Amino acid sequence: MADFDDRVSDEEKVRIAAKFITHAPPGEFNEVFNDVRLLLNNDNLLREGAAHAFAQYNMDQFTPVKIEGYEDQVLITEHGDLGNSRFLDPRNKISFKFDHLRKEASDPQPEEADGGLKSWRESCDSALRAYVKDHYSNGFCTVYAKTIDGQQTIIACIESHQFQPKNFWNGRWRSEWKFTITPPTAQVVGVLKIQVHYYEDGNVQLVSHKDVQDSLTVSNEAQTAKEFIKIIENAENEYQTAISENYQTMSDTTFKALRRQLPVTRTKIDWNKILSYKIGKEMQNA
Amino acid sequence: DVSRFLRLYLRKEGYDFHSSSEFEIVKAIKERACYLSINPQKDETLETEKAQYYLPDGSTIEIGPSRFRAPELLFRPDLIGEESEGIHEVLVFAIQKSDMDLRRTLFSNIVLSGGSTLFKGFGDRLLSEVKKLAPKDVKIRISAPQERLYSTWIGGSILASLDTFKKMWVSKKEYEEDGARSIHRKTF
Amino acid sequence: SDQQLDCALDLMRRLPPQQIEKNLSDLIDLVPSLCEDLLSSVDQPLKIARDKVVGKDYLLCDYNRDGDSYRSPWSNKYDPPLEDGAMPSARLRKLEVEANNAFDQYRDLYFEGGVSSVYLWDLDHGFAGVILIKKAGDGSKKIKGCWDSIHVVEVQEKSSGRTAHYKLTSTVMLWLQTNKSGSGTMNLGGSLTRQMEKDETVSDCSPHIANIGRLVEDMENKIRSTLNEIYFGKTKDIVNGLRSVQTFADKSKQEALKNDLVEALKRKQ
Repeated sequence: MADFDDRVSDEEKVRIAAKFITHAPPGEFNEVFNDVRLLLNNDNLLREGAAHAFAQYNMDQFTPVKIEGYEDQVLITEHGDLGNSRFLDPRNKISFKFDHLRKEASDPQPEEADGGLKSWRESCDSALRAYVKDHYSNGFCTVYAKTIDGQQTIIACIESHQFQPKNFWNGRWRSEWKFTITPPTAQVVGVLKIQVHYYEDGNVQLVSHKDVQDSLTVSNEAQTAKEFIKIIENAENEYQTAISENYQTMSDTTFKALRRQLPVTRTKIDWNKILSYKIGKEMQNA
Repeated sequence: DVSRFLRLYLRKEGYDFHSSSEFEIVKAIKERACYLSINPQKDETLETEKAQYYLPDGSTIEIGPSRFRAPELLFRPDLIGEESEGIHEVLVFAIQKSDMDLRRTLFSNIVLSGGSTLFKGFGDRLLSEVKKLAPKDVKIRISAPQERLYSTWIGGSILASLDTFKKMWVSKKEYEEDGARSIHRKTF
Repeated sequence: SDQQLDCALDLMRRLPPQQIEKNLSDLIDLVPSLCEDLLSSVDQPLKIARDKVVGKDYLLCDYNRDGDSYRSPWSNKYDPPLEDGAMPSARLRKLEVEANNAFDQYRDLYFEGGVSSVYLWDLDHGFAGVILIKKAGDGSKKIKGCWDSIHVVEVQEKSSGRTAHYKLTSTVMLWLQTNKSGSGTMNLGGSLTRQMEKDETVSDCSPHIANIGRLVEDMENKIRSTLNEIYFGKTKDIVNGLRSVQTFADKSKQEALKNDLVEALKRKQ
């Protein structure tokens, strides 16, 4: 009789389900949710208990959402969170409700949060769109303006993904850049992350990130936005270049270091010779 | 590398060709009398007929088993001692890296080129190895043009004859202005 | 719950390969009825044990485990001690220790260190077994990695002709970390499983260990090449697909010249 009287509590089920859902690979989120739903077998508990796991995943991934009546999409991020499941669209100067399970926007309302940073944001947003279009085939960006501890900061989020489940792979790029303007200088904080999953007849997963730190001299809105984009361009180019170098490096160093293609002698092992030689070499090398 | 491997094996047989001029004779021996065995371990184990070759001066040398053991290097790079994939592995891997939709067409349309494929029975051995490495129930059709050696040049002549080629190349003046950049921009 | 078992296995494929031990424990606590199926089916990192009798580190498999106790292949003893006497023959102990010696030299040449354990059990047709190889990256060295490989072999010995049928199954699990200042902290994990079937000639000149030995290294070579070329290559292609260093505007210029050429080629027919 296998002891079935130690069943996992409702609080422990939510903690486990929330962990599996929030770490779901890009492009496999719904598949992870459906598997977790069957494992817990309690729809009310998972739906109410994991609501924060849906919000956390959608914001961490910069989930782009289409707003009815507008040409482009807006990124769902923590920087746009207005409370009550609503996010700010700083380009369209509205707030909207976002359904984290359906990923649908509704009830757009006028909202202006930029204040005295409107000119700073508009210069950065325009320069960034030109950058994203030149370097990302299907890239999206959203630029927020905030006052943080009395400091003027422009926050640029860039998202790009390629999901081809029919080809057995999914990949996502994320870049977040916070530019805090404290005249005569500005602090640059960047975080770059890439995740790729390829699972045709196997499983290989890449997770890589780099923190970037820089600084700029503050001028006018137009020159300051142009210098910020060039810093992003150089830092992301070096990051992608270094990943390409790591692929060549791993083949020659780390990958061969774990298992050599051949022994130091550059010969295949002669299994008949080893059986007799092992005895001969132990006494001859002593 | 096969010509160097043949010279090493002939020296073990007891025929020395130390001079750089004599190495050209070793290449001539390979080109004239060298076949790739369909089963390597079978012909390796079995005692081979001592096939005589006549040198430029008049002296006769017995080539024997070296005929088929030399060209095996292409499929077994460990013979020389190089940590690389076999020629048959390179072909199949190159197709498998391509997208699922094109893999079946790339296996269907295989084109042989280069001088080192001219070995007697090369196609028979390669076709057997591709089928073993390739996925199950895949059509493997390997086409060999009679003028393998001239394929690259003939293509160049065709491209050069086109009017589009006038836009494609980098002029002397364009090179002087931009520099090395001009070749990198316009080169495909 | 067959549907939960499928969902549990499908989830583990998508979860990080380093968190398999903790993630598997959580799924077992949710569905403890399928604990045996989940533990058996899901590939787990190889546990190491120290044998105080011989003074050798041996890798733990499912075959050597008799109840709770695990048999050490060097000592041929169960820890904790048992009086079951499940050793199939005395000839097996001679072949098993000789096999370990053969693959002990193998790992020292290719891997240079680590642990290898060969477990043989006799069957009515012919003996079977598992060969576990584990190699850990140096802690002091900037480079961090973990090699795991499980080679299950079943030999069907023919009555006459001495041409045994060798069935090999190989499951490799690879961890990689590159802490280069240029990149940051790169982590590239992977796992591959393959099977091979051959009919080698058995003799004093060509023994079982020699026939198996060639098949084991041949599978590792194919997996090593395929992973480094096919899977690690495709991974690089997707990363370059996400972002480009060159502007699309400059790319479309070269595409327009290439497209014009293609039209001029189809034109001249």
